[PDB]
Amino acid sequence: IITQRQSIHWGEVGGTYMYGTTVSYYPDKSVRLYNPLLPSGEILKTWFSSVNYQAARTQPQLPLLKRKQEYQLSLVFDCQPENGVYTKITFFDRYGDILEKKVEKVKDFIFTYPEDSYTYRVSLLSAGFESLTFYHFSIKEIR
Amino acid sequence: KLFPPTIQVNPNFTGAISYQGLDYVSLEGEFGQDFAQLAYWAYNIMVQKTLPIELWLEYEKEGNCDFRLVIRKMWSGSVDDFFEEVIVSEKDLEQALFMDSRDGDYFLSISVEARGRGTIKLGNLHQRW
Amino acid sequence: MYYFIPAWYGSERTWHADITPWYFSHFRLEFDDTFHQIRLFQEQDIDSRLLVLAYQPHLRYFLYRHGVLEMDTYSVFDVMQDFHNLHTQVLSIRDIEWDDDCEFIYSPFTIIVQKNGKKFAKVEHGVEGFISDIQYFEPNGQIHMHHIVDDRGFVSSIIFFEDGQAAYQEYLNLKGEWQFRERLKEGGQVEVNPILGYRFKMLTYQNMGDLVAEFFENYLQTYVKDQDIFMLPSHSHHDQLVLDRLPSTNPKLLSLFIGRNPQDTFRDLDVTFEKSDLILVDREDSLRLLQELYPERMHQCYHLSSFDTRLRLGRSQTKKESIIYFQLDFEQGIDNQALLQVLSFVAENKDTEVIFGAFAASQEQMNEVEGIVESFIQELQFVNLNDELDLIKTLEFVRLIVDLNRHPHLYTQIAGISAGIPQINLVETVYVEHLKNGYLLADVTEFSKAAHYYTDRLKEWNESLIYSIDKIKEHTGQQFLGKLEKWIEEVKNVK
Repeated sequence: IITQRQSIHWGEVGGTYMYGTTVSYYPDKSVRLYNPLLPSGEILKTWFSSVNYQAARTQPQLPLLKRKQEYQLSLVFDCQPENGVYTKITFFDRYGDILEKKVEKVKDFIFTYPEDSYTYRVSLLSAGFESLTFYHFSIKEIR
Repeated sequence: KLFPPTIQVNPNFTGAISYQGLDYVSLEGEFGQDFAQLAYWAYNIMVQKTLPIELWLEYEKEGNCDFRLVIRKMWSGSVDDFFEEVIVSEKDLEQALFMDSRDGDYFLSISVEARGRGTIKLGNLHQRW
Repeated sequence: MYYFIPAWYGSERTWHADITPWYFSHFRLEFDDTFHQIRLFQEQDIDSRLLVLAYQPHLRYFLYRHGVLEMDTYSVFDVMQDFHNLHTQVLSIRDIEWDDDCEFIYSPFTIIVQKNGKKFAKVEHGVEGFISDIQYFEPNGQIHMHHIVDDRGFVSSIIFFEDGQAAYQEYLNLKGEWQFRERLKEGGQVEVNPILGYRFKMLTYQNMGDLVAEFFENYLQTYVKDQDIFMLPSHSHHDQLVLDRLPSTNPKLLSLFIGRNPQDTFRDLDVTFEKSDLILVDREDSLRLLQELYPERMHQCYHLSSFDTRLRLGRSQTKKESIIYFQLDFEQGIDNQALLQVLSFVAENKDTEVIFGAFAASQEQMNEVEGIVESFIQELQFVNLNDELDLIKTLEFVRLIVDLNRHPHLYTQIAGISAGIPQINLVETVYVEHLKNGYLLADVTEFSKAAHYYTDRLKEWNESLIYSIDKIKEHTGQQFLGKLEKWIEEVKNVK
């Protein structure tokens, strides 16, 4: 018996930046972060599109994407300085080399899945947020 | 050691889940009348062939509740079979837990069962010679 | 419009993909001529579609692994199960609604769920980490039902067990309602759920193949035009099912590949050839044997070599080391004379490393060979690969491939000619041409002679690279799209 999700959540805490960080979970699968001693430019969380169970011990959180296809990414969170966090998305080829890093400082943007890609990662980065409630994000095809 | 963010929480637990740094994960609420799995370590500890291990659990607890560990031992290459299950009590945890070397390398997978009501702060799971 | 009908079928049950977990110790040759062809047509922007006839719940990662997910894909079973409006998600274990007394145990290999202290479910994972299937158990330990999860995050079918034996399989729709039920006892018919009998032409089928056939015909009727081209890899289990239903006008290209159609079967293909229009072969030695057996037909038979263009070319020149990939084979035996010859060389020339590699060997077999080699050193590294992808990563900076076994490994050879790495064998192969892209030893002692040939200078190595690039380009380019429309041109004069 499986429950249907339109959106991608934080998932498990493993691999969240935890130096000085409390992370609280709620029944709606949202997550609350707090870290006063936190400078900018650190990777809070990363979501992966392919993982090995033995190392990850979760399932991947990102969907398979089609090479050369355009996608709409939508983040949904409440941050106290509205720019307390931003996003970067990184594309890796079959051999693990970076093809491309996008940085976006807004909650809705459009990206193209690069033609040589094989895996990719979405990261949230810090910019001295006081309060962050993270709800979810999503990645949808564009006609 | 195994940091508290390797601990995953059982989905039936209805209470408060909070991870504080790499110090502890705090579970606060109703744990049930009898011992029932609250949390578990998602990663395994390996005990190698000539290298005996002893384990320490940093923790602290509050309220009318109790917890225990269930340690399960798996040969290298076992997928689903355990050869031992060891209930560890809170008093057992006042001392290090001895895991002896064996003829093959084996792995541990460790549950936290709890009953009662309160706040359990599971901390670092230490491993030494 | 080209239509590819691949030969991606199961081992035990033909119409059912293999459900194996990620840690399962078995090397599978997934690459075939069809994958090379699909990738080729894609690079050239040729209008093509993919008809998957077999039950492929994990189709999408399969295609993604092989770099062909962007294909326009039709799955007959998807239609049978009434998957028109899908919701996709990456299934996480917390998406499943577990009963409230479940207890979780994580092993190095899988997730184990218990109730009342007894094993209750096992959650298994695919190569890229998605949830593959979930087995549910009785308190006595026997399997109860096996849920097969589509990689788009929903339960697709359930195998039901009786006393621990697989009894029947109910294939579900998106709402979990069973569409048809297959009996798994040989002679087993498939029964249609009568509350939706309108969806099928009849309510009982002798075997799954009859059902696949019915919906295959439906596909041809709504989508297919005349002089559409069909790319058919030959396989006993779909050659007649397809070729008996393709209208005569559609040119039909039958494709032969060494990993699928052993040469000793060419004698039996005449009835299939008569219903095909062209015959494509991956090797010239196979091409010759066809022109002997069927000379009335050598205007139909062309050679198109297949390459695995997933691999990078010429990246070894960027390293100072000469990394040597030595191919171990335990069921052919570890030739410790060849190990000794290899170890000698690497000690003697200090600008070189060796990688000893086995496919799907056990730790007992691996420890055996590290003991054998290390004890040789007293009187370098070891890798245990499980899939094509693993060898692909391993060969990235490899300068030289060494396979001194009696039957050189078919994928290692295809990787070598696909990456432009030269190969040293002890036997003749259709893939290595002596001193042009490899070295055929008269015997094992001549090894140091041959190794020096390709690790001394970049001169002779760099010609092997241009040999390989040149051969790839006469079979992957529009150098092939040119050849191809010439051939089907001929077919349309032949009618």
